[PDB]
Amino acid sequence: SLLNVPAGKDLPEDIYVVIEIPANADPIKYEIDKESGALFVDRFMSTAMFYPCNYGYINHTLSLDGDPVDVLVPTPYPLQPGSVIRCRPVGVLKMTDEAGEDAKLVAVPHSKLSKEYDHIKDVNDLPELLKAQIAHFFEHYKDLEKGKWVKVEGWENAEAAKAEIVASFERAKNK
Amino acid sequence: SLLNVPAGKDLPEDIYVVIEIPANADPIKYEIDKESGALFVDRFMSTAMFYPCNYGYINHTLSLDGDPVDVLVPTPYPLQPGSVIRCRPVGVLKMTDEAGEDAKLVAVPHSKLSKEYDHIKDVNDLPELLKAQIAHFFEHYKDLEKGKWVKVEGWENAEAAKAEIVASFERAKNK
Amino acid sequence: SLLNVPAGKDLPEDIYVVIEIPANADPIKYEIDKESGALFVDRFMSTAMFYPCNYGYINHTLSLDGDPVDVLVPTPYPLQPGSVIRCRPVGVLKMTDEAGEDAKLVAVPHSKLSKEYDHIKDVNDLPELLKAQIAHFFEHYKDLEKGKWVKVEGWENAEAAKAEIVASFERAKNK
Amino acid sequence: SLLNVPAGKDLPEDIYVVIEIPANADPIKYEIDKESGALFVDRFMSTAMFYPCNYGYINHTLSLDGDPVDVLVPTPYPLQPGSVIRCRPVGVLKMTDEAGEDAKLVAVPHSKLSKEYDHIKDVNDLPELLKAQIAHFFEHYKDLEKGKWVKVEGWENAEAAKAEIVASFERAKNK
Amino acid sequence: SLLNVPAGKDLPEDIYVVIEIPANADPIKYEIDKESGALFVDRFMSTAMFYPCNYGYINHTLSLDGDPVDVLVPTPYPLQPGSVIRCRPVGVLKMTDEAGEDAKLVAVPHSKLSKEYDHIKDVNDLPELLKAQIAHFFEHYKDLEKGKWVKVEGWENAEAAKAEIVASFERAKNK
Amino acid sequence: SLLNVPAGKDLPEDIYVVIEIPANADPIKYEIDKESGALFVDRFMSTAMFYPCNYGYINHTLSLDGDPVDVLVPTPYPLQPGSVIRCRPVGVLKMTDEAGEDAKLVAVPHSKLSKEYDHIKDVNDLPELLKAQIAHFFEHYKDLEKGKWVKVEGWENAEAAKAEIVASFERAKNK
Ligand SMILES: [Mn+2]
Ligand SMILES: [Mn+2]
Ligand SMILES: [Mn+2]
Ligand SMILES: [Mn+2]
Ligand SMILES: [Mn+2]
Ligand SMILES: [Mn+2]
Repeated sequence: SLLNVPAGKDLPEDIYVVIEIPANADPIKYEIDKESGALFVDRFMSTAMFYPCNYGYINHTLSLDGDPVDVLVPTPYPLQPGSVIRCRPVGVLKMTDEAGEDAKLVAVPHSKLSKEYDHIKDVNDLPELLKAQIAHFFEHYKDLEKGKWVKVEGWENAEAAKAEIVASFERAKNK
Repeated sequence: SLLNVPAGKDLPEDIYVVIEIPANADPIKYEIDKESGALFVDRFMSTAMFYPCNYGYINHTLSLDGDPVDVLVPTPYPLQPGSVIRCRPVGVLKMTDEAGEDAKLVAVPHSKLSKEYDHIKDVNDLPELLKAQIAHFFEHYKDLEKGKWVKVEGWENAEAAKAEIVASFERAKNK
Repeated sequence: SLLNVPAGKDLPEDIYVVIEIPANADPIKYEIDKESGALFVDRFMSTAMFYPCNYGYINHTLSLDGDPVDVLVPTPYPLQPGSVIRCRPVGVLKMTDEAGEDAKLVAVPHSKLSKEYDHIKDVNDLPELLKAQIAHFFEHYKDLEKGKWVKVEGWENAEAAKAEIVASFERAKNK
Repeated sequence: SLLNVPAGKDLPEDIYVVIEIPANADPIKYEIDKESGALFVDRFMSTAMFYPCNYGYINHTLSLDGDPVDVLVPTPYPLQPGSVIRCRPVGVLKMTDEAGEDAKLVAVPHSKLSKEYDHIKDVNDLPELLKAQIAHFFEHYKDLEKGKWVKVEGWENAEAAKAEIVASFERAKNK
Repeated sequence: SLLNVPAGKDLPEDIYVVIEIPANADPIKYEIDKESGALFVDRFMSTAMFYPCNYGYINHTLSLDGDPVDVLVPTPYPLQPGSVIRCRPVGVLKMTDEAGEDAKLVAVPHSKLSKEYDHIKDVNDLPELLKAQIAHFFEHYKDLEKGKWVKVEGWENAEAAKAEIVASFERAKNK
Repeated sequence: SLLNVPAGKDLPEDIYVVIEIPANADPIKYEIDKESGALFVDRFMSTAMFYPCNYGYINHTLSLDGDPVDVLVPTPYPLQPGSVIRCRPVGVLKMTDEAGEDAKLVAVPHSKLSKEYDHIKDVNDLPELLKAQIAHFFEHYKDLEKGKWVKVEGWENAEAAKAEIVASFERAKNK
């Protein structure tokens, strides 16, 4: 099952991302329950906003917040929830929320699944319009959620992203 | 997996519902196969009707028909098949089909996932239009199915629903 | 055509609303071109937000901004662009944008098309969750649009809405 | 515009059908307003049923009910509302509703738009499953509509359908 | 209506394109009937292919085939059929079909509707993957259509495209 | 889970097919990872083509290519990825790709799930239009994939299909 999915083929540049929320989907936040591997509704968002890119996580990783690293994956057509994608990390969006540092990496479909994101290698390569849409999403999606706040610092490059993969991976391996 | 999902956090007012059929979906009846945890097509409905609310079941329960209690869950946007929702039972639709009493509870998204169904506490609280649409669905969806009939008695309140949760839960626990 | 659609059957409580943008649709802003009656793309929104309710206008009206009164219409299922709906005004969201007062009334499907919004008669009747979602939409949809700003004052009642219908209607009739 | 669309190229076997409601669409009944050519919402259906085939009418025809002949058009993929289709009548579903005889012909995409319905030439040719689904739809869609009833007589053949085209066409031509 | 839509604001670099077929839509070919302004089904495609970009035409133009120039418009989200888009021509795909030269220009959303295609100025700017997908579509969509053939020559630049706009525009103006 | 799904109830005429790719879905190729049971993205197709029928495989089978037999299943409405369908084999499309014989059987929904494909018993029974669409799909979907080729031989009957089920089933059982 989905709890036995590797972290990636060659960390940290060839990783697997488990999708929990597809791109352009109704405002429903899903999460895989680490206990059973089941997709669970987390909450219905009250805001009239949608995820700009597919959202998921890298399994067998533990970032600073408590949970696996959170990955946003732009794709040509929306992926299915529970499906796994083979990506390459290209950047990270630093933000501090309740949980404290809660970074969101941005990873693009690996070269073997599609030749379309091969020119994107680092955060300056992603379109400017897509960086501001994600940034704006994260600054406002929990605006109608009392007890939820988020300081969206800024963007960070591919090895800032790749360092968070090893660290989070190593942090989980050591119990 | 989905066969290890609890019945709920605090039975019978805080239960988990495994969704098998989303709201407003094409007429395809799905069911989780209790043997593997796989979603299986049960039948294509011949009628030009669709489920009015998300439909699923409470795991580790055995009602009178043979199967887990059947739950209908109204939500803002359709959920995914195989996903689990955290609900609060509010009523039950009594009906006798081939299998005999085959009640369908109506449960709404728990307070922690959305603040929108907090005013709904019992069956008089659900909109009148939605009770008649469900009722009408259940009276006519297997009309073009030879060997299928259904007497849709009436509606019952939240502790009529909550009694069917304990009873069905207890009935399954005792082998 | 759509340029010959009446303002309503009995102004201001029985009005027609021409839909330009459906509920829960991709972020594309459409507008009927007053010159030909054609639906024209106005802009692609850069934000990851969607209209919370169907959006359109009352024809043969001129509000303060230059254009017909802007109406938001909640419905059970999204309407088509270019289609006309028979509504009853119930409230207004006051906001000042570039254009100055740019109010947005909220009107619900008339009793003859559906019995579901009959209990809603004024702005206190609309669900609290839907008022804050619209309010929040209007406060942030043009956030990634340089040269666009919006002060979302507050909500106003059904005869505040009904006064803006007559005034805007009278303002257009007098050349 | 849509009020200037011919009845057909060669009545009654080569006719045009103006689509008002697509196949497999949410329960919203649309109608072209004969006065402006605008698509207008007629009502939101309360029942959890959807049109089984595209529904529309033949322009410049007047059947017994008051309105143009009503045509159901099965197609591979749902058509757009306001679009016109080139069909060939193959049968008719006799029913008496409030309005009295309110027949619904069934017409299939003409040979020039697709080679797929060429074997269907009369009502015995249409699949049995699709005749019963339409029949069942018409017997129950206005079940939750007080003041609406419908006796669905039976099915009739292609020249029963073709006679209703000429008669309705002639009945409209003579003022 | 749609038969009164200008050719563009400033030919040939600021043109209007009437959309007939949206991006990523079921295989149904639509066309505006020059006689009424109605969208008409032209044919159901038998192939399992879909338009890669929105397809439409520039009104008040006559290319070599008989019809207005044919334009493909890439956009972030699919547009509606019958809607008009404000574009800027960037290239052309030369092909000879039954009709002889039947070029297809590629035009992108004007700067005023979205800042996203501002870097694209000529055919070398469009992604390589999208040129080959369109090219491949046009080489194979009428493969299961007996009596239909197409030699897809190659791609041509923005002033090759802009010359076809003036020529086609001038060719229509002179009766 | 999905790795424990039987091959069928009564091989080879009553088999189970695990769906990986639904009908009429965006061009994303999915595959169940035999190691975890997770749906994995295989590749984004570059071509503007979509699967004509639901695609999946028969578990606990090994054809000549290395993988389980590949099955195409026509259905009234698209199925979900990861769901299992109960079918009856009716034919096979012989083709040699990189992997060598890579046959694709065509199986239709079993009589117990729907009465609609009961007349289809062998490959001459399937509509001609659907055989050519599948055939055409398989001849061109990897056209923009360098290192991918496919000779689509022809069609074969129900016991040619049924022999490939036993053989592939027996070939997997013997380690
Ligand atoms: Mn986090
Ligand atoms: Mn039951
Ligand atoms: Mn305004
Ligand atoms: Mn009628
Ligand atoms: Mn042409
Ligand atoms: Mn194979």
